[PDB]
Amino acid sequence: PRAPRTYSKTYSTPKRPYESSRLDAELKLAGEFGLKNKKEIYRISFQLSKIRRAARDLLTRDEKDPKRLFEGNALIRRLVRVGVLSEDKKKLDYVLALKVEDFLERRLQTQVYKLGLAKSVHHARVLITQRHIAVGKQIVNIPSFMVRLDSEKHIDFAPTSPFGGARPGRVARRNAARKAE
Amino acid sequence: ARGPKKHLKRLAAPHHWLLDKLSGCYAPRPSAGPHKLRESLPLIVFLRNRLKYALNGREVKAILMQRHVKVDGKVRTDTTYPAGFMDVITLDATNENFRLVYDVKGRFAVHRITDEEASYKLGKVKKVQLGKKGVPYVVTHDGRTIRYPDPNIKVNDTVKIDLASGKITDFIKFDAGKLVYVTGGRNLGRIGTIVHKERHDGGFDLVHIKDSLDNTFVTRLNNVFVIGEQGKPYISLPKGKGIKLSIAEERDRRRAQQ
Amino acid sequence: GISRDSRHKRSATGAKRAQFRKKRKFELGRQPANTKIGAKRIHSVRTRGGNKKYRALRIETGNFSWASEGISKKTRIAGVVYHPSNNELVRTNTLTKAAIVQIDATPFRQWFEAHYGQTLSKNAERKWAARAASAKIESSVESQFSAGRLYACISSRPGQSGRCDGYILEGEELAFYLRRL
Amino acid sequence: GTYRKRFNEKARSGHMAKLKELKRIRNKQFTRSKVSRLKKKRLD
RNA sequence: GUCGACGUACUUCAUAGGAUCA
RNA sequence: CGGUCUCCAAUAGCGUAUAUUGUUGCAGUUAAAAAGCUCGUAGUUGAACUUUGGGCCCGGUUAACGGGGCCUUUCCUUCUGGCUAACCUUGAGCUCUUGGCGAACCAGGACUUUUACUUUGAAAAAAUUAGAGUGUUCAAAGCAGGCGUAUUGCUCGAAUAUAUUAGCAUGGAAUAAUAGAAUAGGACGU
RNA sequence: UAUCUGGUUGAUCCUGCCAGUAGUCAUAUGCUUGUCUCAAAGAUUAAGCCAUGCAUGUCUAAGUAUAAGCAAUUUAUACAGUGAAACUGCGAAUGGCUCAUUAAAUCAGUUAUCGUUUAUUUGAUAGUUUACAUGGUAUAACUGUGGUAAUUCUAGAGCUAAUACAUGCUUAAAAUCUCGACCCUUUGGAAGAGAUGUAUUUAUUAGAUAAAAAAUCAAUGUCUUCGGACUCUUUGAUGAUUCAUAAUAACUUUUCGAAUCGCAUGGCCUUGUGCUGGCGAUGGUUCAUUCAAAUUUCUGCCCUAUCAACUUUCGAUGGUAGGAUAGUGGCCUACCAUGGUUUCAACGGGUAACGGGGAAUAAGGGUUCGAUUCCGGAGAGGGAGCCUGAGAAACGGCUACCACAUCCAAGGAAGGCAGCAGGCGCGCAAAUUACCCAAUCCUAAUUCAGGGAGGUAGUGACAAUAAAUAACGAUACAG
Ligand SMILES: [Mg+2]
Ligand SMILES: [Mg+2]
Ligand SMILES: [Mg+2]
Ligand SMILES: [Mg+2]
Ligand SMILES: [Mg+2]
Ligand SMILES: [Mg+2]
Ligand SMILES: [Mg+2]
Ligand SMILES: [Mg+2]
Ligand SMILES: [Mg+2]
Ligand SMILES: [Mg+2]
Ligand SMILES: [Mg+2]
Ligand SMILES: [Mg+2]
Ligand SMILES: [Mg+2]
Ligand SMILES: [Mg+2]
Ligand SMILES: [Mg+2]
Ligand SMILES: [Mg+2]
Ligand SMILES: [Mg+2]
Ligand SMILES: [Mg+2]
Ligand SMILES: [Mg+2]
Ligand SMILES: [Mg+2]
Ligand SMILES: [Mg+2]
Ligand SMILES: [Mg+2]
Ligand SMILES: [Mg+2]
Ligand SMILES: [Mg+2]
Ligand SMILES: [Mg+2]
Ligand SMILES: [Mg+2]
Ligand SMILES: [Mg+2]
Repeated sequence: PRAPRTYSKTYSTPKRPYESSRLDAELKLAGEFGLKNKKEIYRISFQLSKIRRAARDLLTRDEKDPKRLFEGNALIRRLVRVGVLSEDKKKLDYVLALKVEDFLERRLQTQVYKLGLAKSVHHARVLITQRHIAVGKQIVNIPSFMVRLDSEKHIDFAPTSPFGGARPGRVARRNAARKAE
Repeated sequence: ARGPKKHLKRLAAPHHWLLDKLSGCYAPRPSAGPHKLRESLPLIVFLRNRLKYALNGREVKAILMQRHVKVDGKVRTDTTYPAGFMDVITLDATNENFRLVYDVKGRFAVHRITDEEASYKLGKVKKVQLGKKGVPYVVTHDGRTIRYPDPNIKVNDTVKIDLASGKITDFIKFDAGKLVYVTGGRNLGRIGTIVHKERHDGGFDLVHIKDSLDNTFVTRLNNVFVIGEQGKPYISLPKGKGIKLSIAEERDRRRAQQ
Repeated sequence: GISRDSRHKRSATGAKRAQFRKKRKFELGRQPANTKIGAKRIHSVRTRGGNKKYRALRIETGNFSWASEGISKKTRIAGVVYHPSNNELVRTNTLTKAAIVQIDATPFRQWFEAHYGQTLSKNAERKWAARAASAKIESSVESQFSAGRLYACISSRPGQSGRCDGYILEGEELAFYLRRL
Repeated sequence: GTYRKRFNEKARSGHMAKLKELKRIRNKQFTRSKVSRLKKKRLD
């Protein structure tokens, strides 16, 4: 038979889901960023936990260790590239200082809201899922799309979208035809 | 099993072939030939996954049946012929010649050579013995039996073989200071110079090799292949000249060139 | 029916082993070929690989070698006189390796008479004179020569090669076997 | 596993035979229903 | 046979103490 | 009598039932568990001691730290072979050169207490695990790909680590065993 | 357990206690089930039973076509294109499936074959034995005559081929060794007749050496300056061999050493269908190599001591010789000894025991799971035994027995889904009796044919990724 294809879980249930403070924190996060469910928050928390555990394990290694140098430099480069970590904080200690909000801000939903293309996080989500947002020349319909620093300046309305210079949607030309008739 | 096997699973194939794990369920089993199964590169992998001339096995067969491929100066038509180390592959239509030499990573490289360098190869003398009628002969690492050898040729020496006649033109003794190429183990693909051969009776002899950067490593004698005197190899060497570079140095160079 | 497996035997500790697998062809055996003196009967046996084994079911002549004189002649086999493994092979006249047999002495007598010009043209006399120094032989061999039957020992395996070759006993070996007889 | 109950012992009689032989060799050192048993006891 | 012993599985009884107040 | 409602949890997922010993490191007076007592085989365990210290040289890291050499009563022995340093000397200008002597080093044969322990190197298939690179539209993944382009084309990868015990090679010589000269049947020899 | 909730009284605090609240994974089950990527399909310890269909065939210029086959034709009066059937060769021993047995057995790492077989590939390798080319010691397909209810049943008669079967020649010189007519008695010589490659069997010999010099006995060879003199004198590998190799004497129901095929028509001439000659295919001995096989050294397995002695009559431990095997070996036989294992746990028993790579959990030590994508082992309903072949103790090969079970005219004949689909095992339930060789690779005489191997799609939310079910305003009503 053919060789297996790998798969993995991108989220995990927290140790105590029922903590009242935790429930309030999830409520605030979902409301601020317009997240659909607690699964997305768990996903970002799982990613952050993985990153911080890797950073801690590297820190346990003695300085100048080739493994520490190579892996820590790669990790810091990735975090700086995605935008979570600022340029001036290029150390493993500041990697442990990251928070879920830093990742959530980089989502294409929040970026579309912030850049002024949308009036709310929910309006940004609707614009994304309806194929109105293009990062460069590529239409992206995934709200969880993580925007890189270089990609940040190229978010715009898609060429095919009615807002981006294409013809009006079905409703607009429908109403125009009915008015004309 | 009740007899020899005829199939080879992709996951069971040699790693250095670099085959996709999802492309299919089977991999080309090298037919019997000069080189061992795990030390060989079947022509299908070379023509398809390395040169990219053929897009599928059928196109490889179409190429071979046109008799466009020569291995060591002789035309081969078998898709899974086990081409191996130091084998000269000639494509006259493309006017191209290749020598199968490991790169530092341990994988057969696409190394192009000149026509003059494609006229000969090198062979490690695996055995020296008298045949029938008292005619001495040498058996090399690719299974070539060459009769009437120079008496000075002994085991572990390297003989330069002319492909047109299959006769020994020159030979190199195994001694300290000789340039060697590692053909097995985790040091596969490295080039260095012998420093000392540690001899153990009834066991495996070990050789200490010093590379150009002064690093030293120990390897079993079976994996060593003499290729010339220091700085003067008898064959053109691949890019990097068999020097291992740490991951950090590779990163630095890659960023520099990019 | 016959098998050469070691599994069916008890372990060195005395444990009774269980059956690991069914009997295999590559560990087979075949019925013994009790070769006997008589008109030649030999039949081939097809063995592992393409190789062939010849079964001497009967044979009445053999190539026996006189080692001291460095010769060998084809002679008739009179009969088995002594066998070290078992006596029933002696009783039944079964030819097997190491069996002590009696062979017709005529060809050896003829050769010795021709070679040395002795008993047990100018060129012939010259050659006899040259070889005169070696004429003397052991007394025990010459007594047998007078008898007409020489003691010999079979060095071939008749049930494998199909041959009943051997050599005439001499010296200490002859003395030992005469004592045993 | 050697002498475990089989679904259809009759269909593999030969197999059973081997087991018996094995037992006779293995346990040679020693040899050298509820209702039925209770019924025998009460009858006695 | 509402039989004895054992093995196994369960049920149950033993929780309030110090300080203030009325 | 007639007559033909609100909130909470998860969310394309949610519910129900069954199931799910102490080496590090347990306890033994009074609430589990010290055998009535002694002897004793296997097993486990078992006092101390034998080269310590001192004087110099060399080259490394960041005045400390580690690594090598000598000397100090301390060098394995022997034979053979290969090369040959230095040392004596002639001659020509510290360098060549004549002729002796040939240490060190290397190769081999004899000669040889045995292990435990630990360091280093090979070996321990691929897949899997960790992990580097890569905008599969994101991701799970995959080992892809990337850059120019009127024309013919160029080019980076497919890294790296882990893997117990046993076997092999190697540096240590602390700790714990093992053998030796006592009727000398001992060591050495030009 | 932690956190949180509640109860412990006439009430409120502070302790303590009690009850409920944690977890993924596994099994079974219920309700719901829109989109994209992706992926799996065991289980009554029942390795229990199977209707039906398929799953292994294969031809190039290069083995054999007067098919009374097709189409082309005078490129072909031996054939010549294509080609059913059949002979010949190869494959069918790979792949796919299941985990029954198996507790130093398998398996993991590590060794050995100086202990053996090896189709095939790759490299070498054969002047030594009517030929302008031998037979039926011969048949298939086919023609024709038939039996049977029935099967991949086949009987008689007539034909005819080969890379089938069986035979059998052709090719240089030299050297050496034997047997020696004859001349001659020498220090003797010698016409001639034979023998020699390989393979098998046996016996014998060589396969040297830590380094230097002499005297004679016997045989006896080159030489000069007739006196004595006589040099460079041949030997590979291993840690190690009776090794590689060579030599002598024979032996063999005894082998091999091309009676084969395709394409092309070059060079010499004394002009003959004379001599010579190219590129390939297929066979063939031996050696080496490759794919493998067999055996093998060391260490490592869960519960059990209320299993303490076991093995040895019928091989258990070892020796000698033989037999057998491809080969070592008590593997077996004959004769011998009395040995071998064990409290450092033998032997016996249990295993819902195939082993490993791996999976889960855990802070670390540990504990558990592993039929299940790769590797290795074993099996094809249960025992047993074999033909063929390089390779099988084969089962989509054969024979018997045990249990089941199909057809039958009752005389006989045919069986093995733990292969892909699909059924039964209950009266209660779960993927399609689907398409294809396009990719991966495998088989063949072979680019072309075949491949339920494999891929493609279909089908219960297996396990996983992403993610719609509305967004922006105005008006209205109410606290
Ligand atoms: Mg559109
Ligand atoms: Mg060896
Ligand atoms: Mg004691
Ligand atoms: Mg002590
Ligand atoms: Mg180890
Ligand atoms: Mg339902
Ligand atoms: Mg809906
Ligand atoms: Mg759509
Ligand atoms: Mg025709
Ligand atoms: Mg056939
Ligand atoms: Mg058992
Ligand atoms: Mg073992
Ligand atoms: Mg073949
Ligand atoms: Mg060949
Ligand atoms: Mg006939
Ligand atoms: Mg024997
Ligand atoms: Mg016996
Ligand atoms: Mg298990
Ligand atoms: Mg089982
Ligand atoms: Mg398993
Ligand atoms: Mg089988
Ligand atoms: Mg069945
Ligand atoms: Mg069978
Ligand atoms: Mg079947
Ligand atoms: Mg099968
Ligand atoms: Mg099925
Ligand atoms: Mg052919």
